[PDB]
Amino acid sequence: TTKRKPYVRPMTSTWWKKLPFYRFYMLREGTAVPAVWFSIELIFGLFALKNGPEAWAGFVDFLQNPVIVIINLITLAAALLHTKTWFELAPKAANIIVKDEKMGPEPIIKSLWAVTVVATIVILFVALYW
Amino acid sequence: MQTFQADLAIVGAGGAGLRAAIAAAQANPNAKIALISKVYPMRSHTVAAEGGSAAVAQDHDSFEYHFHDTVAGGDWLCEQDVVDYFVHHCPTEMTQLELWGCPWSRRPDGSVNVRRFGGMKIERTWFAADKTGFHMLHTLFQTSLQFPQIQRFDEHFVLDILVDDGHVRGLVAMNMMEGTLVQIRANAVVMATGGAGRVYRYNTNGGIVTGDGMGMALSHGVPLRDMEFVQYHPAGLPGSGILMTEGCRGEGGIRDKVSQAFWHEWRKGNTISTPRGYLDLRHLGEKKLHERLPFICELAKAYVGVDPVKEPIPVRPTAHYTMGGIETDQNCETRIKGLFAVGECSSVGLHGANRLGSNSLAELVVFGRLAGEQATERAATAGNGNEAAIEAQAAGVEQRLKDLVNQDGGENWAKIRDEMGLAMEEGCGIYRTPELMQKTIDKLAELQERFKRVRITDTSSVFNTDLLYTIELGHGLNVAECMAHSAMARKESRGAHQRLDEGCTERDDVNFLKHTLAFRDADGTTRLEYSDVKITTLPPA
Amino acid sequence: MINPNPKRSDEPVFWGLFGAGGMWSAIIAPVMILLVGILLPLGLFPGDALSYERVLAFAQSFIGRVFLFLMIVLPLWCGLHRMHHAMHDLKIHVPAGKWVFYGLAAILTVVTLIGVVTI
Amino acid sequence: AEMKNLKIEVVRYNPEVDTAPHSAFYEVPYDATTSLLDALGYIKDNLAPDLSYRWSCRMAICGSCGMMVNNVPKLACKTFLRDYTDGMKVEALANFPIERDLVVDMTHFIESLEAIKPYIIGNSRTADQGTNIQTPAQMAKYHQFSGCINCGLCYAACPQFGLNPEFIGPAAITLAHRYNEDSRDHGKKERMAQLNSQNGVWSCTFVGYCSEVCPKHVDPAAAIQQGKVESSKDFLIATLKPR
Ligand SMILES: Cc1cc2nc3c(=O)[nH]c(=O)nc-3n(C[C@H](O)[C@H](O)[C@H](O)COP(=O)(O)OP(=O)(O)OC[C@H]3O[C@@H](n4cnc5c(N)ncnc54)[C@H](O)[C@@H]3O)c2cc1C
Ligand code: SF4
Ligand code: F3S
Ligand code: FES
Repeated sequence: TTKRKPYVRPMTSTWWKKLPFYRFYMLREGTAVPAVWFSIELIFGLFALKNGPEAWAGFVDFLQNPVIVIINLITLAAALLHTKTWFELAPKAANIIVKDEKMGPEPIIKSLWAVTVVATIVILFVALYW
Repeated sequence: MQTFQADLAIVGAGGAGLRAAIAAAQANPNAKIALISKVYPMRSHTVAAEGGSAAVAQDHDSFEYHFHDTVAGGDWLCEQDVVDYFVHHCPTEMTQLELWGCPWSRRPDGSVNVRRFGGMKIERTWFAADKTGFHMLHTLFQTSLQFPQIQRFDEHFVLDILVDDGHVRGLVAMNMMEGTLVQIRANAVVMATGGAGRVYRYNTNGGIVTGDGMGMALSHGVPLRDMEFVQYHPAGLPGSGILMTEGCRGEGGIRDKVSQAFWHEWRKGNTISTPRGYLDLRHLGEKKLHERLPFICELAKAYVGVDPVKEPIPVRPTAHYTMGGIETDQNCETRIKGLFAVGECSSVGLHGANRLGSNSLAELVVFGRLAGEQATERAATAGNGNEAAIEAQAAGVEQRLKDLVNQDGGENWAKIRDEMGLAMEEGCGIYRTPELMQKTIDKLAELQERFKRVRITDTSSVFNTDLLYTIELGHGLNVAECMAHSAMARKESRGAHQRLDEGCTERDDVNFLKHTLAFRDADGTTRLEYSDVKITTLPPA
Repeated sequence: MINPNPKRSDEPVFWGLFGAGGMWSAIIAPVMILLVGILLPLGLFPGDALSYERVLAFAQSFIGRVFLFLMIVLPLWCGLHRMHHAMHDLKIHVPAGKWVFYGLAAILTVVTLIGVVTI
Repeated sequence: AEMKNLKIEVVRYNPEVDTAPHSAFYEVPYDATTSLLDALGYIKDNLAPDLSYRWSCRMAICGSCGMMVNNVPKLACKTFLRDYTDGMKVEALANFPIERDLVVDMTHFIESLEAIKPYIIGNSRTADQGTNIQTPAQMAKYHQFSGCINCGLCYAACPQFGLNPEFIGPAAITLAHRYNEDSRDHGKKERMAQLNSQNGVWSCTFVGYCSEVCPKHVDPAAAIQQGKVESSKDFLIATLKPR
């Protein structure tokens, strides 16, 4: 019979708490929590807006609660980490050759940010100038 | 003693080996081929080559051109009919490789581009960036995978070859992990185990280039041709002996002239003490250093705290290529029916007294193919053998091994190893003297002796490397002695082999235009004989 | 060893949505959080830009309903998706999490639709 | 001159004696040129001849160096003690079944490289015809994926793999994607079945760590990702073939 006895180290559900690289990862894929909470509020407002005029004032006064304010400030910082990481990984799904060379993510990346920038000004422009 | 059956067996999975396996496969589709290697095939030394492989390709070139560049370089000690054969087949192998996916660097045209390497008048060096070795081996290895006939024995260290009545019948090897003895039956074995560059205290070869095979043939009355020739490479880093390529100089990059100059500077006080043995490339610049030497820069920054673009790399010549090997006929076959040696471990009579840059790899794919080919033939022509003799033989192995294990004495094998390398660096160096040469033979025999008082303190079975390095050392000594003796005897100066003593400082085509054969007898003494070189169209002068 | 004829996965579908969701919430989410989550509640805006009257006026416009929908829905599928793999990552057992997570998503899709399809 | 001395720790394990791995400590001399594979050599030679480990190139091209350093997958030959003066722990490659000391069972690894048929397929062109025509541009399409030395380190890095040993693995996929991308190949279909498994490209959550650790800069994460778009593409057509 064989004299081999392979020692298999177990992998724990906390494997990611070790190395910081894993930690930065969890925040990214963990950036989803807030991303929903906001999408939930949206729905509350969509419905709240339609429900009633007086139900609206209550709505705003709601988000007017110190707690709800903070949570969103958070949800926003999260919405940027996400936007930040997402823009860095995206380029990698593409294989583009420019004159015998596979161009990097620096050309795609920098240009995604631009669009993003252009958007905000618009959304903000249309949103507050009329 | 578990028994495995196969048609033909091959020890070693480098470029030459795998090429040998694949053709056998292509040669006989119903074949059961056993491929063995003490390391998974991708870690074979071939993976280290950076220059490129040669093959006539440009329109203004010719075979007679290649041919001439080869004999010329081998200082006329080349078996000219073998060179012919070799040359006309490089192109065909080099195309099969591309055809198998090998990313040969290309032309803007879409065709395969060639470079100038090894100081050949006309370039014919095919290349894949400066990772040619890597790419050839992997393409080879990966190509092989598609063949069911090829049965692999990864990390199986070969102890010995079964031979009876002048004919090979198989081999013993150790399942490295399980630690057992496997006994393989075949009517032809091909042997490509790679060079003996690890023998020197200073080399470029991987830790597996111990030249076991070479030693494995010696025990069986086979000679090792032109072992006195060692090709030293110009740039070698301390301890690691990590190479610094040649193409650097064609481009303003900054020979027994400098070699010699620093070497005899050691006796008058004219050498400039450094930590190891200045390569200044500062002026080089990014584009050329990272396109041709991305490897050269990372091993320098790594092992010496020196960035090839910011500081000079401390170096001194180290051993690189072992030309001599098992004596072989034009079909890569040895004096033992069914026993072929292909690759660097052999001596097809291709390189003579000095291998031409980029011809090694070519050889691999070129003779590798033939090596497998002729094996398959002699394979179905072998006929049966006296089973009792074969089986009685395998026992001599399991026994000799036991005897080896039980051996005691307190000698640290690792210390011996050092001393031997240390002796080689001094007596079989760029410049050999009857004086220093003698000293090394003596040292060498002395160690052979001590090898008998070595104790292997490790008795475990799962992947026991303490035991293997020892067995490897075993072969190291043996071969190392042919080199020495061979060298001492060649009282002349040829290609690789340069002496400084009166009446030997120059090439003598009158008395030494012959081959060197070292035989190791049961008595333990190395005997030398001499053979003659086959001339065809290019006589010496 | 390794299955010679593996089970073709359906992941591409969810990765498809997830992919688009993540790209939209990357570009548009920030500003949305911005106006709605901070500017509006603190009244930091000109006259009646973010007041019920004009808001509704936008909400009922075609480009408005469409936008709201994606704005809400889209992120959902990108987010809820991750949250689902969050389990595995954390070696967390969730009974039919596939359904729970995805299901939840399919639910608010329709709900959100209802929200905007009505007015 | 004189030289420093560094205390180094190694997770030994003998399947014939030990029941589970246990740490060991050796005193090793070193300098700015001293590497870990060189540090390992030292010990076996003077402190414990039973220390086993895989190596050979001594130059980060062989890919047999795979091992753990402070919970980081690295190549001993390309690892230097000058950087670990504050402690150095070396264990057998992460996410693999230790067989003995630092030598690990590479069977699944190889299994993977084999299961994806890593070879040119269906190209009738033969030796005589001459070489296939491939421009640098076509060659850049897959050049990068090709620098793989089968070192083992990406597996030791991807958590998805550690959780799921049924995962063919990054490098595996990479290798495949290489050949898919090579204009000279026409065997993409022969590889898709594995690539589209739950253990294919879809076991990846794109943590982007394997690309962060490859010692040859292959950027597998990219390959895998690019591979997703491929399989994600395949899946589509498939939903469309009532043929
Ligand atoms: C750093 C470096 C760069 C080089 N660059 C070039 C170049 O640019 N161009 C050129 O033409 N040449 C070059 N060469 C020379 C050439 O690469 C080699 O001569 C050639 O690769 C040797 O290949 P091989 O097939 O004979 O076997 P190797 O690649 O050395 O393989 C030998 C095989 O045998 C196995 N083996 C050994 N002992 C045993 C045992 N006892 N049991 C089981 N298996 C065993 C090994 O595991 C291995 O698989 C270079 C050499 C070095 C060291
Ligand atoms: S993917 Fe890269 S780092 Fe991983 S084994 Fe392959 S070559 Fe090494
Ligand atoms: S980090 Fe791991 S998750 Fe996939 S993208 Fe690389 S193998
Ligand atoms: S031991 Fe050669 S690749 Fe590290």
